[PDB]
Amino acid sequence: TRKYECCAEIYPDITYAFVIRRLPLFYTINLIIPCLLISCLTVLVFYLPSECGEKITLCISVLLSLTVFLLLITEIIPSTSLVIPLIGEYLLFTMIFVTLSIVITVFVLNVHHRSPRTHTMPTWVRRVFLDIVPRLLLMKRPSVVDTDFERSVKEDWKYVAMVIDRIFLWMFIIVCLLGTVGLFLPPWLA
Amino acid sequence: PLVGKYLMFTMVLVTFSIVTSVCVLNVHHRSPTTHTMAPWVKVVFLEKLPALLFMQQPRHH
Repeated sequence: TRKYECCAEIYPDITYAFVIRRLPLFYTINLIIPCLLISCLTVLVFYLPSECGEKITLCISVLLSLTVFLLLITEIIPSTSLVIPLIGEYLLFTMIFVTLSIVITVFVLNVHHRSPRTHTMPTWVRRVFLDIVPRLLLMKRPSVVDTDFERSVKEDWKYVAMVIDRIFLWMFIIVCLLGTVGLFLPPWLA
Repeated sequence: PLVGKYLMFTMVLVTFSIVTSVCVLNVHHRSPTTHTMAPWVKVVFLEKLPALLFMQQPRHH
C-alpha cells in the first residue's frame, strides 16, 4: 500500500517478482568458447620467430577477432552505465594488451633487422641483452666465433630481438594468468 | 545441434594446430649461432621418430 501525491487516499497494489535464471549453454557455446579460443592465441606472437614474416598477421588477426566479439556482445546487453559485464571487461583488457603486443612486435621486428650499415649497437645494449637477461631467462647462447664483423653484428641484433621477445612472453603469460584468475575466480567463490 | 558440436570440435583442433604451428615455426628458424641442439633432441627427432613415421632422413652428409 502507498500514497501518491495525486490523491489523498491509499492505493494498494500487488507486485510480482519473477526471478529467472538463464540457461547458459547456448551463449556459452556461441560466445564464450570462441572468445577463449582466441584468448589462447594472445601471447603466441612472442614465440614466433622474426624470420617467419607472420607476427603482424597473427597479432592483427587476434585484435580484430576480439574487437568483433566485443561488438557482438554489445548488441545483446543493454546500454546501461550502472554495471559492466565481466565478459566485456575481459575482452576490453585482452584487446588493450593485444594492442600493446602489436606495438612491442613492431619494435622487435625493427630491432631484428638492424645491421652495422644502418645502426650501431651500444655497449650497454650488448652487455645487458647478451649477458644478463639471457642468464635470468634460462636461455644459453652457443659460444660461436664468427670472423665476418658485418655478419656477426647482424646475428647479435637478431639475438637481442629474441631476448626481448622472451621477456614479454614471460610477462604476458603472467599477466594473462593473473588477470584471468583475478577477474573470474572471486565471483565464482560466492 | 550436432553440426554446431562438430564445428566447435574442429575449431578447438584448429586452435591446437595454430599453437603447434607457432612452435614448429620457432623450431624451424633455429641455427647454431642462436641455439644448441641437445643430444636427446638429436637422437629422438633424427633417428627414432623418423623411422616410426617412414621419413628416412637422407643424411648424405
